[PDB]
Amino acid sequence: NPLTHSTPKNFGIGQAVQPKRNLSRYVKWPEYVRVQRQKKILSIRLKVPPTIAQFQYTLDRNTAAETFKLFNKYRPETAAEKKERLTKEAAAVAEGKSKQDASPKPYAVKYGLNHVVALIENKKAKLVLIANDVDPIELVVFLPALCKKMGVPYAIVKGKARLGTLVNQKTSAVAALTEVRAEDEAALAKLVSTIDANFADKYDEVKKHWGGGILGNKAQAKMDKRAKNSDSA
Amino acid sequence: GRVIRNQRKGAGSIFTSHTRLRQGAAKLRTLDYAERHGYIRGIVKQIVHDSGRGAPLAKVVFRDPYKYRLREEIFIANEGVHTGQFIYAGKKASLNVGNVLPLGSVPEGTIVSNVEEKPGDRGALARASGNYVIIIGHNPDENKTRVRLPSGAKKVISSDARGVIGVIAGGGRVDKPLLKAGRAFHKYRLKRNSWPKTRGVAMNPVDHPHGGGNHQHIGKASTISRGAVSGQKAGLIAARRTGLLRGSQKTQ
Amino acid sequence: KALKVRTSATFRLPKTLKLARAPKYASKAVPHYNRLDSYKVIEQPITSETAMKKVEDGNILVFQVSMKANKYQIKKAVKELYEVDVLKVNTLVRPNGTKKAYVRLTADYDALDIANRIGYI
Amino acid sequence: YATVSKTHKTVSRAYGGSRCANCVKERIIRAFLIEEQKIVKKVVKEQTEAAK
RNA sequence: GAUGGGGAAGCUCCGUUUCAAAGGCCUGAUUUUAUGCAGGCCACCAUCGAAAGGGAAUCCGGUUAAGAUUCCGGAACCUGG
RNA sequence: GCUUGUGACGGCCCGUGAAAAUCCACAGGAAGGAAUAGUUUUCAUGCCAGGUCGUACUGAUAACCGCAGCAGGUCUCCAAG
RNA sequence: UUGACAUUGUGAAGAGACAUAGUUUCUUUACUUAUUCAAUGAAGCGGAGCUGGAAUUCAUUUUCCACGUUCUAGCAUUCAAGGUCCCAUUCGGGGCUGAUCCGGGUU
Ligand SMILES: [Mg+2]
Ligand SMILES: [Mg+2]
Ligand SMILES: [Mg+2]
Ligand SMILES: [Mg+2]
Ligand SMILES: [Mg+2]
Ligand SMILES: [Mg+2]
Ligand SMILES: [Mg+2]
Ligand SMILES: [Mg+2]
Ligand SMILES: [Mg+2]
Ligand SMILES: [Mg+2]
Ligand SMILES: [Mg+2]
Ligand SMILES: [Mg+2]
Ligand SMILES: [Mg+2]
Ligand SMILES: [Mg+2]
Ligand SMILES: [Mg+2]
Ligand SMILES: [Mg+2]
Ligand SMILES: [Mg+2]
Ligand SMILES: [Mg+2]
Ligand SMILES: [Mg+2]
Ligand SMILES: [Mg+2]
Ligand SMILES: [Mg+2]
Ligand SMILES: [Mg+2]
Ligand SMILES: [Mg+2]
Ligand SMILES: [Mg+2]
Ligand SMILES: [Mg+2]
Ligand SMILES: [Mg+2]
Ligand SMILES: [Mg+2]
Ligand SMILES: [Mg+2]
Ligand SMILES: [Mg+2]
Ligand SMILES: [Mg+2]
Ligand SMILES: [Mg+2]
Ligand SMILES: [Mg+2]
Ligand SMILES: [Mg+2]
Ligand SMILES: [Mg+2]
Ligand SMILES: [Mg+2]
Ligand SMILES: [Mg+2]
Ligand SMILES: [Mg+2]
Repeated sequence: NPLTHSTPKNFGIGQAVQPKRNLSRYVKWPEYVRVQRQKKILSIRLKVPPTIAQFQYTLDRNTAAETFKLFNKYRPETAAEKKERLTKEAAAVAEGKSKQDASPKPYAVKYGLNHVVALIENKKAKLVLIANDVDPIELVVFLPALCKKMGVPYAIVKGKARLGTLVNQKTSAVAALTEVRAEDEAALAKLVSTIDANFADKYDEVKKHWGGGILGNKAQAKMDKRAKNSDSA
Repeated sequence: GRVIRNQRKGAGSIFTSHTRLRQGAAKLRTLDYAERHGYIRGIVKQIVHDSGRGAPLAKVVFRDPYKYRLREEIFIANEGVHTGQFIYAGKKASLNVGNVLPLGSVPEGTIVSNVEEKPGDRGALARASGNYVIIIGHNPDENKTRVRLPSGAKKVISSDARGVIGVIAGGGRVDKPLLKAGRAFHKYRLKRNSWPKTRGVAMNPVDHPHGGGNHQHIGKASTISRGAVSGQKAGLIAARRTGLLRGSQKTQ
Repeated sequence: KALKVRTSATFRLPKTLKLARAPKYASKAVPHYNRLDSYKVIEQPITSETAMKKVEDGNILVFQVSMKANKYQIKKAVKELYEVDVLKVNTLVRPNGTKKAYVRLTADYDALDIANRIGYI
Repeated sequence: YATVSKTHKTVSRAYGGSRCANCVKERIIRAFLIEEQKIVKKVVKEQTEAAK
């Protein structure tokens, strides 16, 4: 009111400099950004073969949460914990005479791609987790097939870094169980079951399904509106 | 023998254009948001001579829709446009001399200049003093528009090709006899080093297909084939006929 | 939640931390001693007869002086080496490629007096 | 011109040492009239809208 | 004619703002303290290329065997602080 | 009158006869500012400073290029009766 | 220059054989991510919506266009004035709105 005034402003072409807006949709990202985005895009426009694309189908947050909860107990020794265990055994064994068995038989998760493979081959794993990332995918593409034929229950899980957190590596490609306390044997059969139900059981069917072939939405709408009008007038 | 004249032109040593005095390139506005949804007003601030060009240019200044400032464009002036005039560029603009409009929004028979071959190439067809192009059709599905170029050729382009209503200014320039050598001289002095022209037939054989002989003569047909090769193509390249043209031309 | 909000459509190289040099060994062990002290600046008197004349008539000391050295450096080095005040200092390169400084003393000083105190005549 | 006092570089009137008086006279009239005629345009088309 | 680049077995050739994450000014925030962050800009993209083109500002008198719009005398002017 | 400088004009052109550094002005109004005393260095006066390299002479029927103190060649300013 | 092979992928109709099930191969004509070409200090794209309204209603909307600028050689910039919510009221300052949503495919 005062000596103050409502002036509005006309931004309708041919008048008033346009105001500041969010041009984020328009900014000219660095080539490296551009490339990693179009890698994602090109990678879906192509029809992808069924031995890839059995990935993309990842374990879900709920089941997976339960499947970390279990594993997270079974982490491998910490550096201190081993130092600690050594001195425990280095001392106690060599004198109290113990058979280098003043240590308890350890239960931890098994890891490293090459390790886990031979475990599968030897029917020793009971639950193999495979990461959904992994950039030279070949490292891991054969694992579903592998598990399935060794009759090993598996799941393709979101997060190679998260497989890393539970093993103190930056990333871990694969994580597996082979051992387990009787206290946990139970929830493991349960965990395994859901997991088989989404993967190993669904494996043979997934294997027939190509993926991708997906339009961007500017040319989705193009055909969603071409196909709405043309046929049903 | 030697490399003939028309082969040395390509390396552009003494052969580049004489550029120092030219006003700048002549171009329509960048086909931005204003021009393709509505129109935008400008003012021709000056219409002016471009060295080595037939037709005068028109400095036309507009407002920047995005910054507080004046961005000035260089147009080729259509006959009639004037200092002070307001120029309107845009889809939804009106049909008077000087304005710039997408060939879509002009009835057939409209007469426009500086037209784009594809939308937004900032102007490509009929720019020479005198020249223009006439819209002869439209095909609203796949919005094409058909025009007759100055040559005589008819072509079709996007209806979003922009043109400018009118003809290019300074026409008739070519009706005035040059009269003397010196005027051609000063003519090409502001163009390129293409004048005068020694006849190939006054040269020696190292110099030319046409060189040599105890009298001056071409000594073989001067209609050369398309398939011919550099050093061979002097004369009537790919000529599909030859001789004095008789009776009305004009394409049918 | 959601994304950023760039209002410009040009992306620029982030202004990232420029750390300064903290070596681990020294550049050269022992810094060079002053490469152009007054004794190296002002080389000899010039005692050509015509130079002597500038000394008796002009209150000017004429020195052959380091090529490497400038009008500031010549001035300060005379000022320092000879207890004297200086008005202005013209210089020139001689044709045997050596530098001559005409050095004008202020009106308090008698350069001629000061000539036979440095000890030339 | 950087060695001379600012009165050598202007005349007092709006747009002093930049535009030529008669020219300022002119743009003032034009400014006033257009802004006035502007108001005319608005109340006339406000009328159109409620009488059509 | 360097540069992200693209050619070429390679000596090197092409490109010069070019399919590049290209850079820096004003002061504010410091009163641990010397300068981090706070804005807001500006996106101009090397550089070399004129002793006849462009261009801040000096004149007279006097003086030397040989310098002088350069020294001496007097009297000015510009640029930075 | 002569040489030169400059002005307002006029003829000419299908020829209409550079660029950049740099300087100023204006539009704008962010801001900062008085009465117990504030604002102002585009007014005057006053203080300090101004580096580096070239500077001699010849420029021609002997100081340059023509084997040379060669009747050749080699860009220009000043101009009395 | 002309052909073949490789770069080379996705539909659809049509021909072509085991000899009238569809693995395969070409003619046509679709698609876009390869490849190609223009553009711009990658600025306003594609989709939906508000409003208006032409439109004619065979239950009610079945749609289509629009959806801030054209007497004048002016002026158009300080995240925008207005409106509204906060800070603990200081001067300053900050959201939201003004300027509608959704997809980050610069066109
Ligand atoms: Mg443990
Ligand atoms: Mg040859
Ligand atoms: Mg050129
Ligand atoms: Mg010639
Ligand atoms: Mg001829
Ligand atoms: Mg001829
Ligand atoms: Mg001959
Ligand atoms: Mg020949
Ligand atoms: Mg021949
Ligand atoms: Mg012949
Ligand atoms: Mg003949
Ligand atoms: Mg004395
Ligand atoms: Mg000197
Ligand atoms: Mg005045
Ligand atoms: Mg004012
Ligand atoms: Mg180069
Ligand atoms: Mg230079
Ligand atoms: Mg110069
Ligand atoms: Mg000069
Ligand atoms: Mg002397
Ligand atoms: Mg002399
Ligand atoms: Mg003198
Ligand atoms: Mg003096
Ligand atoms: Mg004095
Ligand atoms: Mg001063
Ligand atoms: Mg003369
Ligand atoms: Mg003129
Ligand atoms: Mg001025
Ligand atoms: Mg402020
Ligand atoms: Mg002053
Ligand atoms: Mg300095
Ligand atoms: Mg001299
Ligand atoms: Mg001589
Ligand atoms: Mg000689
Ligand atoms: Mg001679
Ligand atoms: Mg083919
Ligand atoms: Mg764009």
